[PDB]
Parts: sequence; C-alpha cells; structure tokens
Amino acid sequence: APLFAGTEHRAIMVDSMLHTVYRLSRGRSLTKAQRDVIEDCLMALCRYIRPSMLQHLLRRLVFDVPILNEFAKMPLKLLTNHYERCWKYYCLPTGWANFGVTSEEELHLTRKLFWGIFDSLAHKKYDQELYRIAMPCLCAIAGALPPDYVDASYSSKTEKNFDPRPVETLNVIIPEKLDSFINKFAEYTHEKWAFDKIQNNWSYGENIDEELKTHPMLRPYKTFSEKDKEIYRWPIKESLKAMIAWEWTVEKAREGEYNPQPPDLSVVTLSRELQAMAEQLAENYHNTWGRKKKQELEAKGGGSHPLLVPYDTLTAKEKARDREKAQELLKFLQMNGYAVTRGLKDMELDTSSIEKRFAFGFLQQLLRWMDISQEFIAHLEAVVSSGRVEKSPHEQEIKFFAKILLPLINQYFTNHCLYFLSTPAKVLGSGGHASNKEKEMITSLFCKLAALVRHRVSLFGTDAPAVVNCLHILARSLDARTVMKSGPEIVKAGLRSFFESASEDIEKMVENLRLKGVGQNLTYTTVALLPVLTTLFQHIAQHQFGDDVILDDVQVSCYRTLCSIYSLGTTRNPYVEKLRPALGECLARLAAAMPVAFLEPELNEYNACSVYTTKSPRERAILGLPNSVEEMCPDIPVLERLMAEIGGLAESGARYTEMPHVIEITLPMLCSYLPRWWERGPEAPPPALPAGAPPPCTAVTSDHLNSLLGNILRIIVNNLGIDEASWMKRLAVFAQPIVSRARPELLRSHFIPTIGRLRKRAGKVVAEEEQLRLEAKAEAEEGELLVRDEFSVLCRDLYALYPLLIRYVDNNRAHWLTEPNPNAEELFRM
Amino acid sequence: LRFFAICGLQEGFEPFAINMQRPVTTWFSKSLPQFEPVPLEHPHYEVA
Repeated sequence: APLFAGTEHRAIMVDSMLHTVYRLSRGRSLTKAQRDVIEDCLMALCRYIRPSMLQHLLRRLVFDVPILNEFAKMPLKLLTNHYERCWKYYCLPTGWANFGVTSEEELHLTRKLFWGIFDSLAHKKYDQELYRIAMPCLCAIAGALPPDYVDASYSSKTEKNFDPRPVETLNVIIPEKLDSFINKFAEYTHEKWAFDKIQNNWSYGENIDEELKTHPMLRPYKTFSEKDKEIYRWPIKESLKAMIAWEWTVEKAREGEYNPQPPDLSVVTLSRELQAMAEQLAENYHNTWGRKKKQELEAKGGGSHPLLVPYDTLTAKEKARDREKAQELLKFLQMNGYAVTRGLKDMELDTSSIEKRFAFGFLQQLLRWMDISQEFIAHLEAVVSSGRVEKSPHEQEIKFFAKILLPLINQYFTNHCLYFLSTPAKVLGSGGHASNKEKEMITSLFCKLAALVRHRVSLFGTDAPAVVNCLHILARSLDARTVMKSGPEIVKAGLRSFFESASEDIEKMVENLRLKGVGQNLTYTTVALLPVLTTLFQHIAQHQFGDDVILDDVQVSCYRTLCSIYSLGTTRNPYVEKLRPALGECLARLAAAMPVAFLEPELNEYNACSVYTTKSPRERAILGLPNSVEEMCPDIPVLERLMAEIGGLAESGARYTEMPHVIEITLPMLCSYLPRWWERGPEAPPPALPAGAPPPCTAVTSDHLNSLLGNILRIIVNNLGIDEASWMKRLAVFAQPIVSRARPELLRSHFIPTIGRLRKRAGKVVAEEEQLRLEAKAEAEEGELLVRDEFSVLCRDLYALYPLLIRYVDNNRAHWLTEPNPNAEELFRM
Repeated sequence: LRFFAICGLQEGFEPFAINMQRPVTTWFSKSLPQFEPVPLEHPHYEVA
C-alpha cells in the first residue's frame, strides 16, 4: 500500500482500482474472512492515496453510506480515518502541505455526506454498534468541513441502487403555441447540429457515411425529412411535456424568433433562478438518460452503470453537457418569450451566505434538538416523579441526544473555537470569523443546555459528565461581548436569566451549607454550576469581556454570587471544609472578571461600568438596589482593612487551621483583584492621559501587590513543615500572577530567609539519610520511612515555593546580571 | 550589543563577528531581472 503515494500520473487506474475493491467489498457469497481481507486492503490503500484522488470514491460513498445498513459499517470507518488524517486538506484555506487544497465539489460531497449520515442516524432506532461506529465519523467530517463553507449549489426544498425516474411526459399534453415554439426550436437544433458538422468539415451528400463525410440531411429545414423533422422535434416535445408536468408554465411573453449556421443562444443568459430551473431540467434529462442505462442493465441481466450517480453527486464535468442542453432549451424559450414558473421558491431559497454557512445550519439543527430535549426531559422528570413508565416514547431521542449530539457538540466546538470568538477587527482563527447570528445562536445553545441541566443532573445520570463538558466547551466558545452589545433581546434575556439563576442557586447552596431539594441543589451546584460558572468567569476575564458583559442585571447577580460565597466564610462545617477550594476558585475568577472595584466603594463615583452610574437614581429603585454602593452588602471588608488583617495574620504566624477562609477564599480573591485593578488604577501605563482622563476608580499600586506577595510568602513559611498542607499547591498557583510586579527588596526581605530555612531542612534530612545508611538491617529499614516522609514534606514545600521563585527570578535576572548583586549570589548558593 | 550579557554571554555564545578586523560583507536580493541560462534541472522548462 505505501507505494501508492504520489501516483498522480496514473490517477485513472488508481481510481478504477479503488472502485473495483469497493465493489468487491460489497459482494454476496463472500465469507467473513474474505470480506475482512477486502476491507483491510481498502483501508490500507486509502491510508496512503492522496486526498485529491479519493474524490470519486467519496462520490460513491455519499450515495451508499446514508442508508446505514449493514454494509455501511466499513465505509464509516474508512471516512473517519480519511477525514481525521486529511482534515487540513479540507479546512485550512491554504490546504495541506504538498497535497493542495480541496475544491467546491469535494466540500459539497463532504457536506452531503455529513447531513445524510446525521439525518439517517437521527431517524434510526438506537443500536450500540452503529452509534459507536458513526459518532466518530460525524465528528471527523464536522471537523473537516470549514465552519463558514457556503454551498454554491444550495437548495431548500432538497427534493429526494439508484433509480432515476423522469417525470411522466406522456401524461401531460403539449400546447399549440408551444408546438410552434418546438417547431422553431427543431429548425434551430438542426441548424446548430449542422454548424457543428461544418466545424467537423461535413458535406451534403445523398448518402450517409463518415468516411466519405457525406450526409444527406444537409438540406434546409423546409426540405428536411418529415421523419427526420419528427425525431429532431420529439426530444423537445418530451422535454417540454416534462416541464409542464413540473408545472413550469411557459408562455409567449415577448417576441419570438445548405449553409449551416448556429442561431445564437449563449447571448441570452439565465439569471440564477432560471439557472436553478435549468439545473432541475438537466436533472430530469439525466433521469431519462440513466433510465436508458437502467434498461441496458436489465438487458445485461446484472451489473452497474459507472455514471449512475445522481446529478448533484456528479461534478461539473459530467453535469456540463446536460446543463448546456437544458440551458439551450430554456434560452430558446426566453427568445420565444416563454418563461418557466419560478413561483416563490427562488426568493425563499435566496436567504443569504450567512444562512448558508455550514455552522449556521449545524447550530440551527442543534437548537431544534435542544427544543426536543426540553420536551423529553420534561416527560422523563414527570415519569420519574410518579407513575413508573418504562415505555419511554422518546427513548431513541434520549439515546441520540446523549450518544451523538453531546460528543459531537463537544468535539466540534473544541475544534472551531477561535472561529466563533474572532471578530472582523481581530481574527484569532486561521481564517474566517463567525457572524453575529452564529454568535447569538451559540450563546442561546449554551443558555438552553444550562437551563436543561439545572437541578436535573441525576436524570441524565451517567451522561451528566458529558453534559457538563459540553457546557464547559460552549462557555469557552461564547462571545459574550458581541452578543450583549448587539443581539436579540431574547438571547440577551436568556444569558441574563442564566446568571440570575446561578446566583439564586449559589445563595441556596450557601444557606443550606450554613444550616430532598437540599441534596438535589447541593449535587447540582457542586457538580455542574460551580465548574461551569468558574469556566465562564475565567473566559470573560481572559478576553476582557467584563467591561461589556457584567453590567446592570448581570452585575447585580454577580454581586449576589460574590457576597454569598464570601459570606460563607463564617461557617466552619465539615461540608464547607470540603467545598472551600471550589468556592475560592470561583470567587477568584469572579473577582478577575467583575468590572467594579467592589473592595473600593469609596472611589466608585469614577467607575463608568458600575450600575450606580449606568442606571439613573430614578431607576435602581424599581429594582431592589440600595441607595449607596457601600450598602450592596457590607460583609466584605474594604481593601485596606482586608490587607491589614492578612498582614496581621501573617505576622502573628497563625497556622492553616486558624484561618481556613483567608487561605482558601480571601487570598485567591485578592490575587486576582489586585492584578486586574492595578492595570486600571494609578501607577499604570498612561495611554489615556493625553485626554482629560477621569480619576482612577481604584487605588491599587505596586505597594499592595508587593505587600500581598510578602504576606503569602510569610504564611507559607509559617505553615512550613506541616504534615498535611494540601492548600499550598493551590495557593502558589493563585499567587503566581501577582509576582510580576514584585519589588527588588523582596529578595532579601523574604526570599533569602525562606530558601535558607528550606536548605537547612534539606541538609538535616540528608544527614538523617547518611546516618541510616551508616546503620544497617532493622536500624536501616526502620526510620527509612521516616526519612522518606520527611523528604516528601520537603518536596511539597519546594514545589510550593519554587514556582513563585522562578517567576521572581525571570523578572529580575536582567538587573541581577547587568549589575552584580550579592543577594542574588547568595540565592544562587542556596 | 544590547542584550548579549543578559542572555548568551554566560551560555557561551560568541558574537558572530567578534574577532574580524573589518565589517562583515553582506549580499542582498536585488530585484533587477537578469538573463541567466535555463537550469538543467528546472522543474517546468526543458531545452533540447
């Protein structure tokens, strides 16, 4: 098989081989071992043949696979591997290296394959084998298709072992005006065909013979034989009766129009709608043509016509001739005034490129299936509550939604993530940016799925992890800025309701923890909400969407969430002792995202994002907002008091037990609040100073960050050596972002003594190791676990501290090396 | 050199022209079309 790479120069024979092997694979009287051998050969070939050379095999597969019968098992795997390997050749505008780039026909075939498989699987009954074999195929094809690919031959009606049956021309009759038209067209057809014969250098001779180049019908249509007239007029009679059966009412609207000459027809051009009409007419001609080939197949008694693949499947090359024939017929109709009936199909197909993008249709289908999800989840809830029903009238709907859409959604929006986040101004993806409608649709999908899952994790059961993962992916792919700034009120209200419901659920969880529905809510919030909400807040913070998303009602909901999570601090229950980490991470992300200095209410007058500024005093009372920003909730201390308390604890040298809340929630909140508001407070890059920049809404300076980092180091030193300190790893990660603004005196103040203590401990444990090695037998075996545990705790402390040290070094290496520093030298020694 | 000391000096990298009496000569891609013999291995054109 490998030798088939780079065989362009015999593509015809390679394609013939592939078709022969496929036909052998789908064969009767073939034992299972033989069939396995054939399938292995086909897959091995396709693994190495260039993607451009499998176009015809794809054209056959697009017709075969959708059936999803038993034979469809192998083709599904073949397509899965092909697309997973050649995804670049189809997706990337530049294409795969040295293999070229896809073409419109191949993209069209891929899209038809995807949608055919999708529809067949949706309508088919559940089957584990088929679902497991098909889901990867759908994922691969979706990942291969460009998100914004627009099908040139797009259709809305999408009417309909190939059985080409043309409309019954004989049934309908032929009008007499159109009979006159047909006579004129027959004269025309004789004239053009004789002009082509002239191009072939034909002559008018009483006998018919190509070698003599004599042809007795090179005589004027007046003298053209009546039988010959009849046979040159019959094709159009049949075609026009086909059109009448199609209801393409054609009428004499405008004026109507030897030496062979071609009457000019290419002069008149069919506008897009009449071009589609001619495409349908050419499809009908192809139907008659393939019916004749069928008749030949019955004459043979068994076989297959190579070009029996439908018109849409055919590439433009084979289409071109029949398209030209239909085009000529309609062109003569136009020059004879006769015009086909376009009805409303044309402008109900027109839509637009945005509605024709692949991503658009995919998201539309996903939203429709989400609507179906609402219905059967309601039914499942009703039956589970009471009245045991094992019928599950939507059973296959549940199985589809849980086994196909969820993995699909996950993989698709993991791959095409930048496309949905790119904007015309700023394109993050390789190429292309999602339209506003697509962004709104993905936002609505996220909101609807979250609402579906709310308080219903058990119902999904084993699929709940999958639903949560899908929610994470959508949250990371959501373009909240654009959706909020310009989007339908429905979508905006959906997102606002998501945030409001999240705040309510967090409040209920907090009160329950402070001490049926209780267990349901606790499980829901601790499994789906908190992770998903944390991911959403992290996404907003990373993309700086906070100044655009978290406003007005969303801002109020974020106040409620923040204030409840922090207010939970006073509690000391064992359940809290387990939930503190997740709550702290969520609070850190929320602090990184929120656009108001909630720890500096005094300077809130200058915040243009605060609700107290965006809304009017007349408003903000129609809601429950208090008169003063300070009164939103006073449980959280102001920045100065909070910093003073943290410093006091660090200096007093308390242990993790005495301040679980500070180490788990408060400190992670500050490690995100301070870096964010430093950029927007004084002592910041002043690009806005040229203008009359309003007073900064905050007072964060490098001093705050330096003090916080010193306090964190002091706290870690205080808790240094403890047997169980699982919180250090989280604290170090949370404190990493704030190191960049550390001040040079920090080295000697904190880092040198800390690493000195750590070196001393390492030396002591090494000495114990040496003493054990000096001893032997039980003396060596005993205490060996002791030294191992001592090294374990030492490694924990090292991995808690060095991650901070490295960042401090990376930012001060330049200064240390430029100007010698004895403190830096001592740190090197340690 | 503005950052040689910061990164490369201690790693043991030497400036490209450290011990050359004279500045290094350079060549540039001049965009003035010129006639040259058809390469004997040209991927597209063959002369017999």
